[PDB]
Amino acid sequence: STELTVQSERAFQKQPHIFTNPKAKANRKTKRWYKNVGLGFKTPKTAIEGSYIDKKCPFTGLVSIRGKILTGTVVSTRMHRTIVIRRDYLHYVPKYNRYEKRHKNVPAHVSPAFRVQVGDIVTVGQCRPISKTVRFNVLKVASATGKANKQFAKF
Amino acid sequence: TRTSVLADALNAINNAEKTGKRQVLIRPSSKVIIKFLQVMQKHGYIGEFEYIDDHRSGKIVVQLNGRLNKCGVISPRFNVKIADVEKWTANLLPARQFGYVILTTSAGIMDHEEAHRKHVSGKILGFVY
Amino acid sequence: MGRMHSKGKGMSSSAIPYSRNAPAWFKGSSDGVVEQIIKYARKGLTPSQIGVLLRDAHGVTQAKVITGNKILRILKSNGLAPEIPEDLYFLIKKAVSVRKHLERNRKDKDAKFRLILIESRIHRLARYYRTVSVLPPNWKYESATASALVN
Amino acid sequence: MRAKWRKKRTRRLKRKRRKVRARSK
Amino acid sequence: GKGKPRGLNSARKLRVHRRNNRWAETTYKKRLLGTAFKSSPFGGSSHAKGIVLEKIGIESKQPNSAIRKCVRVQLIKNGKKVTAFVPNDGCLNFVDENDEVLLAGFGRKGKAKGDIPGVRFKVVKVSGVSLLALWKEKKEKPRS
Amino acid sequence: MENDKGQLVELYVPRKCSATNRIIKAKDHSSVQINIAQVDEEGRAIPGEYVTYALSGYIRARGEADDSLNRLAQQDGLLKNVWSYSR
Amino acid sequence: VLVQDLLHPTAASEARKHKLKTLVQSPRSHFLDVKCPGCLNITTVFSHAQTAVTCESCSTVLCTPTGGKAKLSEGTSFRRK
RNA sequence: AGGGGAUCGAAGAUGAUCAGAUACCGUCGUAGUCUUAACCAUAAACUAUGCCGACUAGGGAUCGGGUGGUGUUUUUCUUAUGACCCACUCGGCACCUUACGAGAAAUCAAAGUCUUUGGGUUCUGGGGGGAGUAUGGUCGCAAGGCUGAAACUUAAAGGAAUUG
RNA sequence: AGGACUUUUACUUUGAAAAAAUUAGAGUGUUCAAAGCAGGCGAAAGCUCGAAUAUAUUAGCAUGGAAUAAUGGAAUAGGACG
RNA sequence: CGGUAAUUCCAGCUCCAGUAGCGUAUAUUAAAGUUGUUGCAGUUAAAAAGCUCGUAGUUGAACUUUGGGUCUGGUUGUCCG
RNA sequence: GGAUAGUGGCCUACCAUGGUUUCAACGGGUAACGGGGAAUAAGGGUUCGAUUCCGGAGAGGGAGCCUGAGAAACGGCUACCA
Ligand SMILES: [Mg+2]
Ligand SMILES: [Mg+2]
Ligand SMILES: [Mg+2]
Ligand SMILES: [Mg+2]
Ligand SMILES: [Mg+2]
Ligand SMILES: [Mg+2]
Ligand SMILES: [Mg+2]
Ligand SMILES: [Mg+2]
Ligand SMILES: [Mg+2]
Ligand SMILES: [Mg+2]
Ligand SMILES: [Mg+2]
Ligand SMILES: [Mg+2]
Ligand SMILES: [Mg+2]
Ligand SMILES: [Mg+2]
Ligand SMILES: [Mg+2]
Ligand SMILES: [Mg+2]
Ligand SMILES: [Mg+2]
Ligand SMILES: [Mg+2]
Ligand SMILES: [Mg+2]
Ligand SMILES: [Mg+2]
Ligand SMILES: [Mg+2]
Ligand SMILES: [Mg+2]
Ligand SMILES: [Mg+2]
Ligand SMILES: [Mg+2]
Ligand SMILES: [Mg+2]
Ligand SMILES: [Mg+2]
Ligand SMILES: [Mg+2]
Ligand SMILES: [Mg+2]
Ligand SMILES: [Mg+2]
Ligand SMILES: [Mg+2]
Ligand SMILES: [Mg+2]
Ligand SMILES: [Mg+2]
Ligand SMILES: [Mg+2]
Ligand SMILES: [Zn+2]
Repeated sequence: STELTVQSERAFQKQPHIFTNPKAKANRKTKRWYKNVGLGFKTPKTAIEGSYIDKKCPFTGLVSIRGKILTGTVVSTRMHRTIVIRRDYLHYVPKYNRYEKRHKNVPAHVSPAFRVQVGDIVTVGQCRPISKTVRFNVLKVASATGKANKQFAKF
Repeated sequence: TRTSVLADALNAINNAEKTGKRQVLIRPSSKVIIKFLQVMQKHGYIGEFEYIDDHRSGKIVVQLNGRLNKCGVISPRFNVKIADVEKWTANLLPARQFGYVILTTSAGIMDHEEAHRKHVSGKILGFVY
Repeated sequence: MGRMHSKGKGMSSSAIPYSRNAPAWFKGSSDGVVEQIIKYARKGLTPSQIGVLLRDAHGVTQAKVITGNKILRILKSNGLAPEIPEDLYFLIKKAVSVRKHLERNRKDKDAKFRLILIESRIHRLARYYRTVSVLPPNWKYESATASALVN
Repeated sequence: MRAKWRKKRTRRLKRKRRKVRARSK
Repeated sequence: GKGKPRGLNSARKLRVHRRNNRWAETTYKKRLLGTAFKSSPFGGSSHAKGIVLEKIGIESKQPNSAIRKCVRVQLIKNGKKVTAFVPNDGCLNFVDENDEVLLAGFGRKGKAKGDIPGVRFKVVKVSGVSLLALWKEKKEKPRS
Repeated sequence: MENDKGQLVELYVPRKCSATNRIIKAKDHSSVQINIAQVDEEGRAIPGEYVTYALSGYIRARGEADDSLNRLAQQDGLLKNVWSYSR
Repeated sequence: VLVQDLLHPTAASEARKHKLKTLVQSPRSHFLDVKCPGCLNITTVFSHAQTAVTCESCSTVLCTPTGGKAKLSEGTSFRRK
């Protein structure tokens, strides 16, 4: 779901105010800026050496992670550059002393540095309002597959 | 299907006590049944039981002495906060001088008085008196 | 005594002997028993028939007692486990047989209900074999797929 | 009265009302 | 063991089962549907004024032989018409035709009381003054 | 049962069934109390000296009275092998 | 009946009860060593066999499937295992 | 709709009985009953007892299966079967006695193990009538089925059993 | 106090939090009480104790526990260590 | 209750209950184990879908260190200083 | 990119076709402002909460705006409707 071209749209895609000097003869790939979101969260090497842009990247973009940290399960990875996470919980009805299974759908913005798919449990972090509904940035794909790490059977 | 095995065990104990017998044969014989009968032994409501290995869930043979009058599980193992222990004892036990709400705390399966002594509480298993 | 899809209450079964280890009187070799299992599987026999052959014609009480592994486990270790599990395959065969009987005579409604029952059982077993990932997640049951798998 | 015949009388009232509605539908 | 579920995660169906069963009551159904506001002669009103239209008496039931002296009153708050009962020996003559009369409930939760058919309302005040003060000659009708 | 100073406040601490350990009700008008006379060396029933077993009305109604008495007499050395502990 | 041993019931009562209902459940079946008059090979067979078991040397059946246990071939001599 | 078309028989035709009798008794008698396709989805569709699971009490029988008999007739000389007899076991429609348990009782071996109240789970009821009516959906060619109140009225309606 | 890996929960103990008024409740002769947060004691020459506590049963945060209940490991070894 | 002897209507006497308060109307709570999670009933009183399959929901067999010995810290009831 | 004090489909341009839902979404009703709380009281609860405190909204119904740090103010203006 990611275009091969590093910039695909009409506007140019650059990290604002990080400049690579063309007159210089170092001729490294580019000058890519990055940061660590803290909380003992490892920045992915796919973001470290990657070539995407993703204005709203917790690791490379301007957005900062602060506030709530929510763990959930991916219910929809199939809309562009964003994720829909199913968070399940038990509401405690006290008149019966009984619990009640309930679910909420939290939109978030997964960076291209992560490879997500339906069913992955994801640790996500609070940030600024990114869109009308997304307020969280995907920070870790804990379960990449879960039960699909081993697929084939060849003794 | 057998959902709550301890329920079957305590029902068998109750039936074989009401008829006046002194022994029970409980078939499935889980951990929880062993701990429950061990607590009853510690408090005297039961006699000398026995685990019979079958390599398949085992079984238990329970000896009684007529001292017990009713077992019983609280089938939904309600989360019992330390404040709600007294309410359960009032609603279940017949008198404050005796009876024991056997409940499973993180410190093991224990009678309600012992749990109150440890100042710890968890889910409720059943009641004996 | 449940009888998932009927009102039966039977308990006719077999009681596995208490002793897990090999019987005292058995003189055969575990490696020879494994070789026999392999040969029977190569003949084109499902694990249940392999077990019945080992119990009847030979002194093998059960494979796990003698070798330490189960029959299907032994076959899988040697890569002879069928792509469809035996019970599901037999359910598929039964379902296709009843569907053939139905399409050869429409008015029989009792066999229609029995086909519904068999299809429900097939769906349940397929769901189980799918959550354990024995079958691919896209595996399913429709018409003309049962015939293809059976044939 | 029997529930059977009360039912039948209701059905005949519905007879007349259904015919009237069908005429004026 | 019982019809209701007992699991620790069965709060939802227990709550909705209770909510669906609550409609079997009459008080709860009346309170939630709001039948009192829409259909009853008064909407959640203990008392209501009205204008006397005519002056009728109604015979009683079978075991009780008499004619209870009522009065037909058209309510002023909305325009409904209801029969109401003047409670005492000599109070019929006290209320005159076409005067404002304050009707109250009949005490049986909006249902006919005793042997009086098709009535559900007392008469407490007439022309601003109460019946009980007139009956013991403590006050007199202003006659306006 | 016990007052705090230490005196009994209960009245008629009741008997219990000698076979099922259950108490005997005051109006349990089915229960019995068997007396078995002690026997000396030459088979003379010693008077005023015996052993008593209180059988409850419940077991008598059920039909286990004679079996319970058999077991209870065998335990205290009255009857020789009349009751087998393994059925 | 009120007092009774279940840990050590009589072996006669053990053979009395059904399989799957003993203290520990044990099969009532057993194996047999059969000899066919043909050759001297000793064949190990099951009491409740389900197939027409034959000696590998000669195509002669030694048992016969039956709703219960095996019925032998009228000439084979067996010994209980 | 197509096929048949014996019997019996809604409607109908009458002959009786009666004060009336287009009801019961009787004789004929279409539709229907019998079928191949397509609808219908309702019954006192009842065991008026939801399903799965455990335990609790004694007595025989009965059906299907399986074990053993030093058993009996069988006859194919003996045996193998089969058919019985005895004992046991599993499963099923059931049944007798009893309360030591439960019920308002009639009664129930489950309608027991429920104020000593919690094995899992689905559906339904909150006095009677209005009323399974109207309306609004939905299914049906139609018949009608599913869902389904209120206004209002009423002090009872109802269950079991006791004596007349 | 720093890199390093963190199976995840449900549950439960403790604490920080849940504004005051209200409820509970301590002290206090408003003449008693509803109340109020007052008051008390000197020799009469300024000296004073107060304005206590608990609960809120959900959501969030921290914390100790590991029975009960759930999920995950190593089966093609692509497993664990040196 | 009231049909010629009204302990019930209208009055007089006596008495009763609360008392500067008492009576009525509607609403609501406890009574209501007549909303029942604790805690309701379904054979006949109202109420087990005609039966079966089945997604969601609810629930779901047993098993994975239990023992011991010592030292030692608080808290008790100990015997007495 | 514009606007915003500032994030933000808040608006525009071009793209993608997506987001919620039997764990009740959406719609309908509320003689519904939310809460702290009130009545009631074995325990569990049921009903109420317009109003002495905290929030929100409104000044006949609607829109629009100047001044300022703060108003879409109404004991401030502009216009329509009544
Ligand atoms: Mg008259
Ligand atoms: Mg025709
Ligand atoms: Mg006729
Ligand atoms: Mg005639
Ligand atoms: Mg006729
Ligand atoms: Mg004829
Ligand atoms: Mg019906
Ligand atoms: Mg029915
Ligand atoms: Mg009703
Ligand atoms: Mg009806
Ligand atoms: Mg309609
Ligand atoms: Mg009757
Ligand atoms: Mg507060
Ligand atoms: Mg106070
Ligand atoms: Mg008089
Ligand atoms: Mg009821
Ligand atoms: Mg009836
Ligand atoms: Mg009925
Ligand atoms: Mg039914
Ligand atoms: Mg499901
Ligand atoms: Mg378990
Ligand atoms: Mg409003
Ligand atoms: Mg308010
Ligand atoms: Mg409110
Ligand atoms: Mg208002
Ligand atoms: Mg305010
Ligand atoms: Mg304003
Ligand atoms: Mg105004
Ligand atoms: Mg200023
Ligand atoms: Mg304005
Ligand atoms: Mg003004
Ligand atoms: Mg102002
Ligand atoms: Mg101005
Ligand atoms: Zn041979």
